[PDB]
Amino acid sequence: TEDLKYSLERLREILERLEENPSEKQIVEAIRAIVENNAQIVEAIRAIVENNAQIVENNRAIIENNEAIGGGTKQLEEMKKQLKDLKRS
Amino acid sequence: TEDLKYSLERLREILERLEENPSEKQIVEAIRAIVENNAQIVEAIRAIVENNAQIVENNRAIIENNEAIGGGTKQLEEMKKQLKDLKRS
Amino acid sequence: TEDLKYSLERLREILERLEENPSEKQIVEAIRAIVENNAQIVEAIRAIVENNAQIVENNRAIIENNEAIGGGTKQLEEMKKQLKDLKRS
Ligand SMILES: [Br-]
Ligand SMILES: [Br-]
Repeated sequence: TEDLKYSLERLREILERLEENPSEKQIVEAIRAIVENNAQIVEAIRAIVENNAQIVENNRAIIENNEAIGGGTKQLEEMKKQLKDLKRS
Repeated sequence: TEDLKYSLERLREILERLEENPSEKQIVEAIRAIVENNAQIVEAIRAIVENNAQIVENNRAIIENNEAIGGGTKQLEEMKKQLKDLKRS
Repeated sequence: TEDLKYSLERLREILERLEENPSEKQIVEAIRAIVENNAQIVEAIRAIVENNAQIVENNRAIIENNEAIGGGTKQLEEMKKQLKDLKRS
């Protein structure tokens, strides 16, 4: 992500020269720079997307823990029902 | 992400010709391609931001399961006290 | 991500003038606009990446709750074993 910020910084420096003394080779130089920055942006998006797979894994885990807690909650309610009935005995 | 990867590869080819034999219409053609690629980048960021709403949902669900586990742990300790107290009688 | 969508829309509007009557100052105008759009894209990616730290925090919390649910299940099983022993004897 720091690569991105630097890439953009180089791009602003090229644009700085271009706007002062315009030139065709500087226009092309600018476009090449833009492409390189775009290629890094795509790499970063690619990494964000692969990383975001964890959101799904966290989802499944939360859902599993929901179920486990439900089972334990029922077992404790059956245990409390066992004591209340046994204590009377 | 493949769509994004492809519009970048096209953009490399346009840039390829541009540097081989520079021209105005090629410069414009390149700028048009950059706009198209940026539009795809923006859609991808939009989808990433949309998709990332699930992180908020996960955190809330985690917080709720924390409360349930807190209640279940409290009752098990309340039950343990009951059993130990019963053993006396 | 509305700033992005507007920036891209401005960029498409400069691109219409460019393809209408090509010109050097318009080519530069377009490149400056592209740089600004990329700058916003980078900011957006930056924010997505910082936000995504919460995925790590959620993962840890889920792991913590897995351990607690495991201990609660063990304690409840040992309690069920105790009552069955007391009820018998
Ligand atoms: Br998450
Ligand atoms: Br959880």
